[PDB]
Amino acid sequence: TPKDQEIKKLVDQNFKPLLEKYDVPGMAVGVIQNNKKYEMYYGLQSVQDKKAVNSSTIFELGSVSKLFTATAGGYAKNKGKISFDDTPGKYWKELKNTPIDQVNLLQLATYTSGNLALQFPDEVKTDQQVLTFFKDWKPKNSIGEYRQYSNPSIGLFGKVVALSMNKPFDQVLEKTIFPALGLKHSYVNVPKTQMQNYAFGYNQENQPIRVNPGPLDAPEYGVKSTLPDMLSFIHANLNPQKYPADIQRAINETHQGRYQVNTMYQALGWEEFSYPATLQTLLDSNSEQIVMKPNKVTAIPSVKMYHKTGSTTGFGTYVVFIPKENIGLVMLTNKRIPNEERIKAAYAVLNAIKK
Ligand SMILES: *[B]([O])([O])[C]([C]N1[C]=C(C([O])=O)N=N1)[N]C(=O)[C]SC1=NN=C([N])S1
Repeated sequence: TPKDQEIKKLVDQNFKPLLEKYDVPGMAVGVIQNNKKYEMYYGLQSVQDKKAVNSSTIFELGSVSKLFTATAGGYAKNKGKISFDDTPGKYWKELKNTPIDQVNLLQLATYTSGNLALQFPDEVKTDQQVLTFFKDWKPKNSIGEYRQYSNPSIGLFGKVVALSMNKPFDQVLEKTIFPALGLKHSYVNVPKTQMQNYAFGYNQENQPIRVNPGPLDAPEYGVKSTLPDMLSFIHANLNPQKYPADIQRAINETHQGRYQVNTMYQALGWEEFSYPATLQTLLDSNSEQIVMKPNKVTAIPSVKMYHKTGSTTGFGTYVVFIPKENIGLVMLTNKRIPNEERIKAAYAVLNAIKK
């Protein structure tokens, strides 16, 4: 179809120069419009092995993994396994009647506990250390009033969701969430038969690097996936009514905005904006003030759009979809590039595609 060549030209125009500007080994860019998928692959999945990026290449999603954690939370909530008004001590019994047991699950998933930073303390490694950290936790800012983007906040949320489903979190995604979304090669732990498809990341000095195990790493940033699976995930977010009710209600749960900070609406995992959104509005969601510092939230849009950036030391990820236009884009790179470049390139592509 002529649309195949129209999308290929737009992605070559906006995303391909990023490979030479930032010395990116490999990249996969996908566009889904009107239920049609368009996949563009560039460069090498592995420099040592000289493998081209293809439809089987597995990328580290980074913070985009939080979208699957939120989907799992919306799945357990609509099945009656959890209520977003419950507290973690109801499911993690060792946290019963502790200060952290005063924060509800929605506040953990939306980073409003009032005293949780971007990362765990460096010395928090083992599972006993993670439990000790939450048992010793004490509140600072008023609970539910300040948003500070936090891995441990949503990591505890995913830990609680796994406990309510009576299965480990890796099985929550790989056995229930991933099959319900129709995903074929998305993993929390990549099996040995898929290591040949697991791309290597590359740091600023072009050395190979792969994400390391960390405290609650799976619900925070430890999901790996391919471009076709991520396009299927965007399709599920673009057309939730075409999926069974259990996963349909889970997707709808992640689309409801819970509060707003300036022009950004914080949904479950996703970042929500009023459509049409200016480029600066999407860029402001990446600013140091929003990402690294606490911000007072404001209580609560008809036309909406959503996006989420994700990164590891050697990978960059960006997903975005517009329900009114029935269009979405996925960017996967095996070298971390500035988030503004990911947003700008996807903004120019989605706006130049014919309706
Ligand atoms: B998420 O992407 O927002 C989140 C925060 N983050 C970290 C970085 C980075 O260090 O490049 N960019 N955004 N991502 C993470 O916490 C995972 S970072 C890690 N990379 N390798 C590891 N062993 S941990």
